[PDB]
Amino acid sequence: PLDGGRFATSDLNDLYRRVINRNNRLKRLLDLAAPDIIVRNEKRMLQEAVDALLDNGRRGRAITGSNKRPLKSLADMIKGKQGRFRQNLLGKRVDYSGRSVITVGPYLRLHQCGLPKKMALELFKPFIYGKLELRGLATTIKAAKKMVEREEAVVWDILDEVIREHPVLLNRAPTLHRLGIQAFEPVLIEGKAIQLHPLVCAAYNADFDGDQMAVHVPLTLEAQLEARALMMSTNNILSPANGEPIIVPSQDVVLGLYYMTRDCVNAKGEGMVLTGPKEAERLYRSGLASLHARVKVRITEYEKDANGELVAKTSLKDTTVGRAILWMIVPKGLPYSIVNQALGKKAISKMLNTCYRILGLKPTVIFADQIMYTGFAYAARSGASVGIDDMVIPEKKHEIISEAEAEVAEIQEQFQSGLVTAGERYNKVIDIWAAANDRVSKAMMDNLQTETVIN
Amino acid sequence: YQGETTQTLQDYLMWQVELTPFSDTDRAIATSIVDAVDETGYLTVPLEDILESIGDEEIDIDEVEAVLKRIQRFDPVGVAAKDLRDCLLIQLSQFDKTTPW
Amino acid sequence: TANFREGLNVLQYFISTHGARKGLADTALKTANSGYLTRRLVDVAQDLVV
Amino acid sequence: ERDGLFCARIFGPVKDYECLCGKYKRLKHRGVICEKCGVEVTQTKVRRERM
Amino acid sequence: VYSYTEKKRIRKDFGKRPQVLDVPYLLSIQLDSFQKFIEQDPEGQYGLEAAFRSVFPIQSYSGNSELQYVSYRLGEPVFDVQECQIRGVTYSAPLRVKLRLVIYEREAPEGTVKDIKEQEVYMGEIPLMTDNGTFVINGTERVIVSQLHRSPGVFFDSDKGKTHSSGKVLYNARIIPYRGSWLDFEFDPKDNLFVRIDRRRKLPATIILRALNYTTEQILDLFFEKVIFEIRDNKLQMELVPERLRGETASFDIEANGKVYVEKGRRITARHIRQLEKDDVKLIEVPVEYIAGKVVAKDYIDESTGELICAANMELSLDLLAKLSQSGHKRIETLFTNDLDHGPYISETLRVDPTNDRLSALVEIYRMMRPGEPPTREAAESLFENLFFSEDRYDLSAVGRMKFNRSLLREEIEGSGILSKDDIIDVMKKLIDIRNGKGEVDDIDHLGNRRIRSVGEMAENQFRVGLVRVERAVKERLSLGDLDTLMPQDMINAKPISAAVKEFFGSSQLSQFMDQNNPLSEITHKRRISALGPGGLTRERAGFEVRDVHPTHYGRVCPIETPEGPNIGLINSLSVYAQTNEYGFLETPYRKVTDGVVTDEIHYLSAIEEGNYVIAQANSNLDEEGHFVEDLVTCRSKGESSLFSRDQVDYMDVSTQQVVSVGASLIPFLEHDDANRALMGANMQRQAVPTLRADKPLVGTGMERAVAVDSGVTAVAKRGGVVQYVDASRIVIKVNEDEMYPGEAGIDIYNLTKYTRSNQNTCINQMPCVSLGEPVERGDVLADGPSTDLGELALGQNMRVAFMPWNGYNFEDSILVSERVVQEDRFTTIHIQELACVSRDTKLGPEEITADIPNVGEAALSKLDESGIVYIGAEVTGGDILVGKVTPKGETQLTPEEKLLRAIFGEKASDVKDSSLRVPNGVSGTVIDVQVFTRDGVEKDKRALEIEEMQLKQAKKDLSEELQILEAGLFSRIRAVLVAGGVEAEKLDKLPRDRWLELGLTDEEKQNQLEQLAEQYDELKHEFEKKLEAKRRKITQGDDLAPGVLKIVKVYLAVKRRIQPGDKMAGRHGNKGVISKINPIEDMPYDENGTPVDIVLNPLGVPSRMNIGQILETHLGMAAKGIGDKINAMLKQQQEVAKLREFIQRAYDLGADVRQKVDLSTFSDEEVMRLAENLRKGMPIATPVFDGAKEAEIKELLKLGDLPTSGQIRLYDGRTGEQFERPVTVGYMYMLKLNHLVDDKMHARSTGSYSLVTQQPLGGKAQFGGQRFGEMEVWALEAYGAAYTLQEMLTVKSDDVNGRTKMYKNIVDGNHQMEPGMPESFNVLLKEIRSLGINIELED
DNA sequence: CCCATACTCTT
DNA sequence: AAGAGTATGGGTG
Ligand SMILES: [Mg+2]
Ligand SMILES: [Zn+2]
Repeated sequence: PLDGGRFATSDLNDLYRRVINRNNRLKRLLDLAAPDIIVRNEKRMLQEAVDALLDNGRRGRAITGSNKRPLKSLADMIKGKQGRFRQNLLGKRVDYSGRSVITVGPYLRLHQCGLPKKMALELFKPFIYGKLELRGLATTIKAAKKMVEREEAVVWDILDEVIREHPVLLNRAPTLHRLGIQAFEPVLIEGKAIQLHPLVCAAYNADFDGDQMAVHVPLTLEAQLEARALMMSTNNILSPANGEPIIVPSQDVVLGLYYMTRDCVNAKGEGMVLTGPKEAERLYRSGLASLHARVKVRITEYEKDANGELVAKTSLKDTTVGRAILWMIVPKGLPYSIVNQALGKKAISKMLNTCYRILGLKPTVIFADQIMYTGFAYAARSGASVGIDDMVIPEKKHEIISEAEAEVAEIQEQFQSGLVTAGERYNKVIDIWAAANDRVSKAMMDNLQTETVIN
Repeated sequence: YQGETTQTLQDYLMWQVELTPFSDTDRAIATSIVDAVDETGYLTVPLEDILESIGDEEIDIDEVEAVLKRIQRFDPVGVAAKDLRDCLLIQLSQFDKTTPW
Repeated sequence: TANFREGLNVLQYFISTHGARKGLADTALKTANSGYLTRRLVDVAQDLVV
Repeated sequence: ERDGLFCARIFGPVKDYECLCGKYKRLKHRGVICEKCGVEVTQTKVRRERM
Repeated sequence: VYSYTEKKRIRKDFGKRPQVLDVPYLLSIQLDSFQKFIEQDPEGQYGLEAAFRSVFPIQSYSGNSELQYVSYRLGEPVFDVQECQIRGVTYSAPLRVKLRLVIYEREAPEGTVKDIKEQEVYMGEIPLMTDNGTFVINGTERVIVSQLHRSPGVFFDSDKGKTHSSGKVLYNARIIPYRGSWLDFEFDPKDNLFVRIDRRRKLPATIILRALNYTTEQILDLFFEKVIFEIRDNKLQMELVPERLRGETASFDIEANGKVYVEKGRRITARHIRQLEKDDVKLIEVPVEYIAGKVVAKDYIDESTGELICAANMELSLDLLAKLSQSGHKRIETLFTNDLDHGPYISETLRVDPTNDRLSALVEIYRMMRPGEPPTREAAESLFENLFFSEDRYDLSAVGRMKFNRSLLREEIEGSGILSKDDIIDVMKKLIDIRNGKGEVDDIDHLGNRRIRSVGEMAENQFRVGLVRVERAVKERLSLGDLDTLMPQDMINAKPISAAVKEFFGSSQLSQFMDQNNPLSEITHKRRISALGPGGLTRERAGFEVRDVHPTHYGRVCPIETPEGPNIGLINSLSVYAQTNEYGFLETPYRKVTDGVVTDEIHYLSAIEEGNYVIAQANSNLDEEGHFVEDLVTCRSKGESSLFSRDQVDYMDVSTQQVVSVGASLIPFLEHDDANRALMGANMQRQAVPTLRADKPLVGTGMERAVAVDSGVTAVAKRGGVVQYVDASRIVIKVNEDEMYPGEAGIDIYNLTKYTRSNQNTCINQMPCVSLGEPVERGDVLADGPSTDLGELALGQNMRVAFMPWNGYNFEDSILVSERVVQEDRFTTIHIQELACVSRDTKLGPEEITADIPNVGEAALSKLDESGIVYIGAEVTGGDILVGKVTPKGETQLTPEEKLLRAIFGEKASDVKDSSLRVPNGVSGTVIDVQVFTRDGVEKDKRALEIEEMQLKQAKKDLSEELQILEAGLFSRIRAVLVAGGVEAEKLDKLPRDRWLELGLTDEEKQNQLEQLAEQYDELKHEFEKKLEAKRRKITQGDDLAPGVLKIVKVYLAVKRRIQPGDKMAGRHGNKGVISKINPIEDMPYDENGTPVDIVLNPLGVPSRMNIGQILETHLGMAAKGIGDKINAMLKQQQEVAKLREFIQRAYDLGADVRQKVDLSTFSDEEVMRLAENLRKGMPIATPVFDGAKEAEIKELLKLGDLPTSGQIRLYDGRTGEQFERPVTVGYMYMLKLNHLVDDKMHARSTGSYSLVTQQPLGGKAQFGGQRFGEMEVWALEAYGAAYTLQEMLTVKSDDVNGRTKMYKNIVDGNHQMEPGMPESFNVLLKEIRSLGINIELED
């Protein structure tokens, strides 16, 4: 039905009408005993019409419409990427779903997500209706419906009560593996964007420059328990492809942890003996000691026994202030040597894997959250920036280029003398340029990686 | 091509009937009553027709009256009224006594 | 022979555009074949259960 | 239209429990075949499953 | 010397290379093409004249009468562009064509002129192009994109041995006309030539040769060389050419003159050939075995027997030699073929060819073209004749003919549009030569083989397509004899032509809605080149090669700006200086170098011409007199670059921006950015949304003014003069005396565009930038459009930015934004939405637009006027009524209950029902405009009359403004005449001006002059009255609505969007991100003076992306802001003008040999103060894309402003006051707000409506639909093992009709349990399969 | 691009 | 008389 009373037509109805017209004409002609030269043509046209109705285009030409588009037949309804199987039976659109743009939540825990309350009000509407009717605020369904439509002050308390422990499913397309859908506990937030934990983005292959995500709500008890026990992000710590951790820190966290665990030759507060990590933190926050100063700290560490009991040992360690500060985050059962170095991405991943293999699942989750928090805090505190003067050019670059150009010129003159072939000259020039590039790279990297300090 | 489903008055009334604590007999009576409602909101048959359409002799007319009274308070108020006077009185019964006239 | 700090001239930038566009086109195209491969792999092992 | 691609006598009523001419209209006449138009008095969703 | 607009704020330029060629008008490609289509051509090569001359004269079958075309003409449009946009109609002109019907008698020499009748007829409407290169179709601006296609002609190619498994290449040739059928020749692994027509069944190559009336002997003579053997009574004595034996080996003893030059088993070398040529060795004795396999050329017969000894193209034998030896024959003709060269291909094609005549070849061609029908001689002959030799079905156009002749080394450029025997023979010979090993194949991606087709050519093609159908209809109708009274008007119908023109201009693939985000979007859209469209390629079948950057793209196609995705490499942008030939090939300008001196001569070269010269780069140093400083300059010669001497250079580039497009030329420090990020930045730059207040970049390239002016979004002075009147909506300029035409009032009026909706639902608003009484010149900017600031493009805002991590809030391209940015509305945008209400006519009665709706309360009708339409300026939200409408529902039967209802509640309630227009849920705004369209013949309501009165007032105002000047001049003349004779002095001015007319002078010429003045005054008044009446008639004209439509009401709502988390921001270097948090002012990092930053960006995103231009831009913006701060501090404490101009002169003089020269000694004190006032928020700077500023100059400018050279300062934490441990890069960057707003993205659904057939939720936010759970999500759930979640997703959430209701009831009851059933789509599938005649059923 | 089937040259 | 090779048509993306 279209505006103005016009009803138009459909392809299937058109094909049926053509078949019916041909059949009626053939019946009338056979009843009157028409000459065979006409009835044979009518029978051929009826056969063509039936063929078009069943599978249009398979036999010779295809019957088209006004816009020269072939009509869709029953086979077109059944098969193809737009057919029943692939569009309506293997996948479908569902209720209780939404989508929006994603931002970063740096404060969240690993099992939590940030959901706008405008989305949550629509998503959990029948739950809110039931809860309103349960505690006497509404006596009928229409009263609760009107109360929710007005968005009164008590419906927000009801919504906060109904979503307290009820996981939701977050999904980002394309879903390449089963880690593309994960379950989270919602936290109601203001705004219109979904907040995502930084440590799950690698599993989603997501970044915060325009990506959108979809959200689904489990309804039955079985679905909620499956979401909690099978699909929660706190259960998806290891990779099903190779068994390695997938919640490893990256970028800012790595930069902060690396910055706080480096040492400097002559830093403020160097050479003092401390009673423990807390004294180191007090000295750093008071401005009395540097993060990179090399000191001696009393450290107590625990190791699991043969039967699995933690036995403690205390000793003086030569370390830095930042390593002692970071040691307060490590759980009991790990050696102190796991932090007494400059920690890069691989070191942090190995530390997380060691924690998971030795202690289990829950300490690993707590450790990962603490690592992310500390990395963000100290990356912010460092003040790391990028400037044009950071890209230092080696001073020998022009000399190397001039030497390569001189070699190219001399070999070109040698070729012009007729001593070598064209391909040999081409290969020699390429080799000369490759050697010059390697020399320039080595000089630049040798200049960049070291600095001079006063003892 | 395909269109979309539309909600009519009877669809809304049956949606409200679904979420109302009726019994099976009351639910069947409500189904018949909603079936007997036109697009202006008035009842088109006497309650005798509904009682006969229920199909059992264990049900009296006062149960049908009670179910009809419960239905008449659905949204919109005054729906399934017997006549104009009934609709006006049902609409008035939802007003507070502080109304001047 | 130049880096991004000192800047390129017209000819060097025009030369680099070839590789840039080739890489972008390959990235834009290969996903369609990757999807077909994973569809076939899912089709062949759909019903294998422990 | 009668005997057409949307005929109510073949495929079913276009309204719930109402025949085409309009003699039988309510649930008390369910399962009745009208002698004037030939339309059964039943649900209009049977037009999804009658060939 | 600077213009008035530019002298208000001069941008400092760091360019160092002088410009010898101005940037051309950026929309020439559209305007020139349409002008060529529309203009009058004395010849018949372009436009409508060419199409008319290609169809007319039309002659009947008998020839007793005919139609001829004389000339055409275009009438004036009924409405203007603005009027068409308001009324929603098409801006077009009528076509008036003069035809002449001539009648011929019978039984007379030649054709007697019995009667000639000439008539001018109407051929329909032709849309016109505006001044900005657009078309207004149905009240909307549209753009037609140019097409890049393959040029007509002949092309030689070869598959690279991929088809065959032996690694052998197969050469082929293809002939493609502009209009006709393709003709393909190809080789096979058996070295047999074959021919294809219209990509159909393969045929032997000799079928076409025989169809051209050729015999085997003639074909052999054409494609081979003759060898003559003479029987000199002794073993076939032979005359030998030495060159014949090259590369072969002697099979016998070759001796001559008693000397054996070559022995048996010895191959023939070059020395032997030279010796034979020196000795002129002709006579050679050969054995009989030497003729054991030679091919005979012609047919031989025996005189005695009279039979045929042998047929042509046959191998010989000893018995045949014996037969011819005894038959008295002394001359034998053979063919010269071998293996290395001159390979036999035509002979083998003849051998495989079954035909041996001329009539059967036509039969076979007819059978190949049309199978399943008996062959007819006449039918086959006509088919072959019309296939390639008919001017009515085959056309090899002028460009096609030129390419065809050039590809065969011809000399004539012009020729005929049809093929000939010579053309096909030459193509065959060229392909054979390619196969032998001499010559090369063509490069399809070379820009000398690809052609540009613009809107005018496509319009001409469509017009001819309509015209041929019209001609066919006329020829059909002209057979009947009624010529004594027939007229050309009755003979033709103008419907097919108008239909074709409308279809092309409205529904073509290359006709699109104009991109109207900003001026740069429109400029980019109008300069777009597409390889798709009718006659182009498809994205599904393109290939890698066609998507690559070709060396010939240099200066013609931008190698950077292209979409990323499926269409990569298929959509291109024109370069800045690129043009087209007369044939449609892209060309670029170069400077000619004469005797080592670079001159100012400019030559435009195409891709073919460019490859034959050595061309130097624009980055080459020159002396004062124009000499290369060095002696080894870098140049490109033949698709490759290397060093050349100073005297080997022929041409030089004209500019350093000759390679990039307009969008890429607007990126500063482009040479420091990677190409991928440059592409991303160019793509994102043209989707920025204009803000409330424009802000110039403060770090630019120098191309902002050209983009701002050439886009047409601003108001530009047509003539110079003085600003007589200025206002927020109109500007009146008093034109200079010497720029005025005789007899006119010298004023120009500009009405500005105020708060108008664009195609992307944004705001179009113009604001004046001139003051009362100031001088203007032709070309100056009078008013700024959207995203324009004092005549410069202004797409974003200047932001104070720092590069540091901040507690994880800029993790993975997140952006932290200060609250001060939000409080100042620096990224707030205006969005305008349109709603429509249509009142139609029904059978029960017409619908009525009224304010009296019976079933709604008084409060809900409070915002409607007396006509039932909302007021201007009302604040509305979802559910409010905009237009009140009722629909009839009356019936002729009144039941007692209906009578009671009518008696108690009135008759109006029982007759009509509400059908009003309401605000959609989730929409809010302010009513800013209402339009009413009424069908001609229907009475107008109060609102329409008010609108028409408002429209009439403005025209009255303009006409009065002109009349005042004219009548003041006339009355000044009257007073001057009165003074000279009979002067009354003060008494004259005591009386009003009209009383001056009621005076008389002496009987001399004074009275005659007074009468003349009075007559002129009366004529002027009459003329202006006529003008006003015509304007009123145009305003009050009725509307032409769709059938059954009574009235239409359109309402416009305006809303303001603020910045919030989830909005997308970007720079110009490909650095995009999403806002994550709005931070309070005291939490931001700040410097020693307590000044916070606006934005915090992550430094981790710079090194891996290699877009270093943003860091340099930040440093330069810091320096510019420092200069501005110096100027502002100098202005705050009132100081002398001398100190200000001294400091500003120091600022402008900075640099290392810059071409710009600014002298403030020619500025007045007022001009200096105005310039200083415009510079107090930062000095704008320009850096061209390859001639920009160096780091040393940036450090010098930082020093001038008393700023650190490193570009880094110390910051303090807002929350604690503690200093950060390392210096931080802090500066200014130009940021843009993109059109991906989170308000348009967020969507959620609990339940809603479903499809009627599948019973599944709909899709889309507009339909309140749900999200799709596809196959991959199902796979993920299966891999988890969550069976209940999958089943719940599959049944009770999508299409289990009873399950949905039961689940909803259970959830409301607090019982979380489902009762799954059968999906309805499976039942639909079962019914569909049963409808195919297959019995499928469920069992048990 | 890759595979299945009908038609043609060869041992 | 079989058997290997080539051309054509169907399906997928
Ligand atoms: Mg992204
Ligand atoms: Zn009936």
